[PDB]
Amino acid sequence: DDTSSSINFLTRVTGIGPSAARKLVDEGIKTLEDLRKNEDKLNHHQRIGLKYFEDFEKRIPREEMLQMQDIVLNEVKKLDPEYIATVCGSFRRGAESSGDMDVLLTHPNFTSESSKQPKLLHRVVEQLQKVRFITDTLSKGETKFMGVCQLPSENEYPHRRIDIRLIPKDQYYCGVLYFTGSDIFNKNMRAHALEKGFTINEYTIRPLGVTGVAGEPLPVDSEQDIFDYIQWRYREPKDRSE
Repeated sequence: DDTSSSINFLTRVTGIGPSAARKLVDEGIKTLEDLRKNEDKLNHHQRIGLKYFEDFEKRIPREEMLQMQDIVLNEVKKLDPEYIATVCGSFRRGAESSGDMDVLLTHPNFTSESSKQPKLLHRVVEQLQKVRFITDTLSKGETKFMGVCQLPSENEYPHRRIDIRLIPKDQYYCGVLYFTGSDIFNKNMRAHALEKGFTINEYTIRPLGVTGVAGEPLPVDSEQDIFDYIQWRYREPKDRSE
């Protein structure tokens, strides 16, 4: 229906999922003039999404990502040069434009054994907000932050989505690799490993055993190591299309 048409639209709102879009249509909330008017029935996230509906439909150009990643790397370095920050996504692969920013972050103090340190992530969010790069928050957990940022003007940029994830240092590389993609690439490399007697997921790489259902993480200090384990020439992110 021209109304099903409505759920389609809604769901284009960050924060607004289906079940969630369904109901607002029962409340008779379809256009977003509807929504604007009715902030009271939306959560913080949905509201933020609504707030930058437009801006969020815009794609990010490399030049912008470049600058964005520098603010981010620069600032985290100031807090503690021992922090490792990596901007992933197609961007890392050379992409000419992007849809949002995905920052993977880590620290040697934080390992999968530790597993418990929000301040580690909060400290940086805070610093980014203080710099005024991060302008809003959608949601913010102990290990993941979803928000909005904006390059500063001097005279305007649209608001963009940014995500910061804090991963244990011991799973960081698998993670970066993983979030680096592409999808196919990932698929192709998992396939191979397997052929090599290993199973790789976004956090680990473990040797298989007989019967299959086997494991025990091998240490990884770099992306290179994963490729060594299955003995593949290392592929620079740029050669990661498939």
